[PDB]
Amino acid sequence: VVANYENASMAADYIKRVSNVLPDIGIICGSGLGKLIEEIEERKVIPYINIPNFPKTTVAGHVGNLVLGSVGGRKIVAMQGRLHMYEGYSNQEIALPIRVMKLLGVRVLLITNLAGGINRKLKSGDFVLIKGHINFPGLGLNNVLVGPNQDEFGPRFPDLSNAYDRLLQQLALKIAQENDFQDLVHEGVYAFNGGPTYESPDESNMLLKLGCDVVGMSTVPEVIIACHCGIKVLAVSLIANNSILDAENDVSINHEKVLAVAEKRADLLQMWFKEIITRLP
Amino acid sequence: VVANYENASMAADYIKRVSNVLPDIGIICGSGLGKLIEEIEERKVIPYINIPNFPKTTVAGHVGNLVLGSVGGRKIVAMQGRLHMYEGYSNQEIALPIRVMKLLGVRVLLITNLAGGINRKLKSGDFVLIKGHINFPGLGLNNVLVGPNQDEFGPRFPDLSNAYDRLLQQLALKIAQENDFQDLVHEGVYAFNGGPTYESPDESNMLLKLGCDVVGMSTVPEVIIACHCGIKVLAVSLIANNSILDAENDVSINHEKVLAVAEKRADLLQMWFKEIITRLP
Amino acid sequence: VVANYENASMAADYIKRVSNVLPDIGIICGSGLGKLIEEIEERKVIPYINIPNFPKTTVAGHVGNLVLGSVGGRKIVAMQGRLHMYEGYSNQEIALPIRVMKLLGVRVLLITNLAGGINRKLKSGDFVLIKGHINFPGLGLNNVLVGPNQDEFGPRFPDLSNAYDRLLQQLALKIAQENDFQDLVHEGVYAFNGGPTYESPDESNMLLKLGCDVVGMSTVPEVIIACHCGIKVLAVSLIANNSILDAENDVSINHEKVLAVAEKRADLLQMWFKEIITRLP
Repeated sequence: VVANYENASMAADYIKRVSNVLPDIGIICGSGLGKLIEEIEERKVIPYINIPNFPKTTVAGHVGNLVLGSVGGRKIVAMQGRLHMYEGYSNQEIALPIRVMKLLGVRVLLITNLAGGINRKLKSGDFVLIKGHINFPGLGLNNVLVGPNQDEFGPRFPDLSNAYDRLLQQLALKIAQENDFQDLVHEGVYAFNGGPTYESPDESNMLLKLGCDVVGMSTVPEVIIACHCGIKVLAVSLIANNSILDAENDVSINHEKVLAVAEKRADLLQMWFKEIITRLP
Repeated sequence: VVANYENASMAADYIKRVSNVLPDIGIICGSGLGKLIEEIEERKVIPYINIPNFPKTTVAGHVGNLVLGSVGGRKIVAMQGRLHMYEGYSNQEIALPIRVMKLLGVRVLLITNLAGGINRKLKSGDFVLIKGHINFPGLGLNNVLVGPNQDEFGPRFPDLSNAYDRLLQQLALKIAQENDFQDLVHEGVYAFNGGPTYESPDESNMLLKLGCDVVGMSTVPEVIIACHCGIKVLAVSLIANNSILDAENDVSINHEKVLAVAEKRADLLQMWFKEIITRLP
Repeated sequence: VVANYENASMAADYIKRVSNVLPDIGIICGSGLGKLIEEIEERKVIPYINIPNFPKTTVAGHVGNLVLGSVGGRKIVAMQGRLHMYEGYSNQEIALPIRVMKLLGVRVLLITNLAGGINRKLKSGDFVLIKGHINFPGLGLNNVLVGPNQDEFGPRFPDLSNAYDRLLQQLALKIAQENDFQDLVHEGVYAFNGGPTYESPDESNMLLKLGCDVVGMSTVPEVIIACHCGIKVLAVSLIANNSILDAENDVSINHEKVLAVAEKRADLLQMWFKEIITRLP
């Protein structure tokens, strides 16, 4: 199934009939960082498997719902269970839910992820406002836009220089200052490691040489599809560990340690993003 | 359809019957840089769609012809509408037209493209003689030769150290000097960005650190197929912008600005390449 | 055919019936470096084509056998004819023979390859104990683990920081010292070039900047599948040439020169690895 205008329209038609909500904000939440979705008001939960043309997700299993409703007086749509390219999903499967968001009316997309720190100023539990990226799959002929262009959504050759909206970064920081946790908030350049293996110690050292501040396995595909079709983006990484320190000390990382950092910061990130949604222009 | 000896031979048989031209020079021209093809003498235009085993190009659309005839007394074959890997074409689809050129008798392939400048000496409207490359798809398991080797055309493990013929670079420069536009002509290393998104500002900064002089989304696949089967190559980039300056000043690039630079230099590039063809040993 | 638990089990059942050998050591030998396999005692040769669910290898041709028997009193299984990803094999085809080794009882995997030198201390004929890697396909969404996770074998997100066992490196060096050829033995970081073209001169220069000591087209996929399922690894590169010196002097590399270096060191590498196998804890 191609992520074209006709197919995205069929999915949006189904959703509109079921939910009655017309959202102008979309959210995609990182693993362990999804509690805000359970607090959406007057909500409607729609399993992916019920939506025409949505990608099949049963091989990987686990949760996969679209959730619509209200947060802070604003109308939103959330992806509960996000699709990652290291699972083997195609470019078309990743893109279609974002293009459905566009047809539903979404103008702003807020994204969180879990990442490794490369910059020596970054500690476990810090947040990074993403200001730019280094897309190793894209340089290497695995960009999410490889294929025919879908002209109704955007141009053949997108410019990504303003993919991460500057005013949304400023608003996120302002709210951190109001609540006295600005000491946790940095900005930086995100390296996309296709995954699913964590960056090796020598890959971490390479990324330091190349000007990367953080590294992770998600987010850049969604950012590119959003930018292509004119949706503004705020993306925030939660730092689980510093990969450069771990390489110097011969210390391992694993998914259990990552999820424990997510639990440690989940409630603060929930409160922060509720207020960002409330305050969006 | 595999780019093997039998399939390429069937396409060459059809072409020979229709054109009567036996070329020893091939040309592939960048977007907006194709006017020379309309000036081929006593020419024959053959739509791709009519040639046995040529790749299907109707999803992307636009022009796609092989053109045979004479330029400056020399017999040539041109691709009018080139195939780019960011459109989703496979390794086999890219390779077959070049291997058909080989079977038709081509010994020299001349290529132009549009590119971004990384080296700080490069300005919009400059030309770069390509002397080597950094192939990010090739390092990342998307080399155009991934697959079975077609032994009739070349070896399993090609050496690319002399892929860009030194004497052809010298001839191109000599002609620029004769016409007093040598101040526009540089040499440099080409980085292949698979595309179709322009390099991000932070990817540009990375490419500067890594010794790249220019960046673009084409050319390296064709160069590798040509070198594999013993065809000499001259490749010239037209610089549309300097990506490093644009990153420092927060200035965007887009396809409209690129095509306007092509129009500005099209007639000079036409004259230059007509004389290169005339003067080839 | 997916490299899952059921399919690997069917292949292991066939092998056990035919060979009666229960190995705890596996070996994969580089091109020209396979003579040890012909000296396995009381051996059993099993063509891949006869084993249920083994990948089809007839397009590439050449030898492809599993060989079981005894070396130095130890029970081993060898791959005679290894699968390389530049031939077009999928992730699933590469992984299944290693997962069969696991089900047969393999706890240690010994690997050799032919490689290019990047570090200026490396000469033709030197050996490099691999201590870490830079996986360009993995960064670029062509990691051997892209796809569904096979949970019975290992975790969704592996840590590769101890993929190259430190005590096995120490044992290999100790044996070199006992036989007075330690002057040939280095340690270093391996860059995976997907291939099949040799690294270009400008790619070599880039790899020097990025902290790579050697470059080659194999090994990292097998290491990752082994680490995922808890198999310890020793990997040794034979240096055929120094790519950085060749770039400064404009000297070519080719497969004939590579195989001649293999022949020059084959008997010493055979003796070394026979003793490593004998001495494994």
